[PDB]
Amino acid sequence: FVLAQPPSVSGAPGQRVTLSCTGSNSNIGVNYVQWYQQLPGTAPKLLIYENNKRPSGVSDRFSGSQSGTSASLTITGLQSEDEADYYCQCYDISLGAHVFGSGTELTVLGQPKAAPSVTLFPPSSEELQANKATLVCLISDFYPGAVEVAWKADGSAVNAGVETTKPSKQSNNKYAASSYLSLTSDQWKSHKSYSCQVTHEGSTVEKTVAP
Amino acid sequence: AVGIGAVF
Amino acid sequence: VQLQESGPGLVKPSETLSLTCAVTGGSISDAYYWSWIRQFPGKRLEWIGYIYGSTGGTRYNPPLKNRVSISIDTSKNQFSLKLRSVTAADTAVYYCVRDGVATIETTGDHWGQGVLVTVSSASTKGPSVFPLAPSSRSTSESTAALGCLVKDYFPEPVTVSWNSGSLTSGVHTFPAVLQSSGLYSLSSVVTVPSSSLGTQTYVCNVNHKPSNTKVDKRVEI
Repeated sequence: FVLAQPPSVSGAPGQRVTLSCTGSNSNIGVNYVQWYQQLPGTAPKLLIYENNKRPSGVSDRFSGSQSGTSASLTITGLQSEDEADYYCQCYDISLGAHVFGSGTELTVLGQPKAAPSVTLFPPSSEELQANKATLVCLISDFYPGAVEVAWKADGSAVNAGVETTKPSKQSNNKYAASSYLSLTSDQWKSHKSYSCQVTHEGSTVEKTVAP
Repeated sequence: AVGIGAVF
Repeated sequence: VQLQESGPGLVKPSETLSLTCAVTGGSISDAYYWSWIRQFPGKRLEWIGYIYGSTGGTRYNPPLKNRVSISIDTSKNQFSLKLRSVTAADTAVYYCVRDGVATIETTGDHWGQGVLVTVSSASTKGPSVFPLAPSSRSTSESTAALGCLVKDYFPEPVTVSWNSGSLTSGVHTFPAVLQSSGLYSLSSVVTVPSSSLGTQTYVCNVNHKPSNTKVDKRVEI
């Protein structure tokens, strides 16, 4: 990384925040700086070009500036829908290449706590015909991004056969995760009920399904 | 450049 | 106006990554710079190189110059990337991009959607697709969730639509899980009015391009 950026910067809503980009005399000092925003699942989007120009359709709360070997992205009236990754980009004469900064992750503070919404599916009949059974536990719309998933069969814990994703950010800045319990047909038929338990900020939501 | 293009 | 990379896929180590970007809404021969840019897992962005539409002149990221070639095909209005002697280090999402029009009300540059290329000795495997129909007690509520389970595929990615793309609201496709077997699974779910389960047909459209396979699954009662 020839352009160094703070890995994380946070602001309160309505406030003003500045994302920094530190370079050298072989890049930012001499060549134009561009700023890209990347929302989850999407390609980078040009927010600023040529140090300080803004394309049509980028909100005027965004503005760019450059001086010496340093450049800055400035966001006024900070909103939750500004949470994204932000990269600066410039050309480096000594490397002879267009290069990207290391990236700054922007979080908007003071977002309200939200409990996870939980759906549990039993195995399909046709997966059971192949003598297997996957229970699927879908978890969405929680904040902040930490959750713990535990499975039970009747009363007792299940300690094998579970695969659970890390939480990942949604478009609305809340988080999603999912968890899979893989059984055989006979295991599924053997117990009376199965449960997916999701713990989030000290409380749990549990869903149950039965053969 | 409007993006990544001519160096200058 | 619009750029579309070719299909995602697996490349064996030491072999040659080969991509194309189809352009529509403008000429590949216009005075613009057509770039390949990749993003690795871990989110680092790297510029690979570009070709100028008007002349066919190229510039490449110097560490890559011995491995990479960028070319233009006028008959198909497209440009292409070849990166040879590829290794697991080259696993990344590859974007084709064009710089923007230089007028004050420009929209900016234009990026493709990105295509995941994964370099691995492992073998491609298409998914099984199973219907997720709601348990009895959920159909009792006012809304019900129904979905599709896409199990045991490699490599990423798979896409899901609902009713050929004519069902948008209530749709949530979850990021895949990477299982201990080394294979992926993901699930897509849509929430719908419980009254409609008799009237309406619900079909999920799973596309796993790396194995050239597409499944349209009816979710039954």
